[PDB]
Amino acid sequence: VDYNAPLNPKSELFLDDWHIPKFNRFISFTLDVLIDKYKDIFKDFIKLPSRKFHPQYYYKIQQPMSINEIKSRDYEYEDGPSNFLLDVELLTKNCQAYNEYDSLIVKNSMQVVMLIEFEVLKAKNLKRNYLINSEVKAKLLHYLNKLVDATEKKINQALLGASSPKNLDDKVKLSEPFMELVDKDELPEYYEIVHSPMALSIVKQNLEIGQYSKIYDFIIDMLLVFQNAHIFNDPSALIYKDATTLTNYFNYLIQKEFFPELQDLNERGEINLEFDKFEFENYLA
Repeated sequence: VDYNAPLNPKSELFLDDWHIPKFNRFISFTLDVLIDKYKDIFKDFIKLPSRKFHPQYYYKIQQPMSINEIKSRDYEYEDGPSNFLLDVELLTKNCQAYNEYDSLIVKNSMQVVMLIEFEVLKAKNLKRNYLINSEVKAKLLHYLNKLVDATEKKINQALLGASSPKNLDDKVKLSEPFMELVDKDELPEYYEIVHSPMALSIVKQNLEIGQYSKIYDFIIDMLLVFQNAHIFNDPSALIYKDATTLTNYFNYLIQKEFFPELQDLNERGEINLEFDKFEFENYLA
């Protein structure tokens, strides 16, 4: 287990210099909410495994970790955000080091980390977590369609420019297997493992009808679609690779095209950017 290596070294959670005010209060508040919401997923990660019954665990694992331990720690200092995230990621790193990779407990450990990091992502971005009004919805829809229509050639052109590989397919939509959920009767194990299923057709319908209140509500469901493929499938699987590619392309669209377009339009007085701040700082109390 490499503690210092982020699971995703290019995530904005690691690249951006962010801090949340009263971060300790944020952390315990947020973790408690998740524990209550996802009781079955989280229950195995609240306490460290007993020393008395787990000798080989404490042989194998250099930095034992639990949600209780994280809740007990201080993160209100410069490197706090990164240390918190790395402490959280130990929850799955240690589990993967100790148990069989395919195990339910390992898949659960990954979803614990994913759900925690989704809450951090929302909180880190209060400054730009605008209300989805008519204008914002229209723009999000275009970017969603751009992602859905993306081919290997287009994505690589966007991400790598002149450094893109040369052969690349410009026909097949990488989105295809993410559009619809698998039939529950054909693959019941999917629903036993993946606890919050999501598919791109569903996210699009949600956006079209106004089910997402704020930008990051939409963003998280999009990330959930791709991350669930990383949970269910082996890293060696082609779909796992495509999930990575689509995650990176989506993040590129949001950061490099979508948010800059909102800023340009706002500066030119062509868009209203507003907030619903309900519970933005609920953790402060």
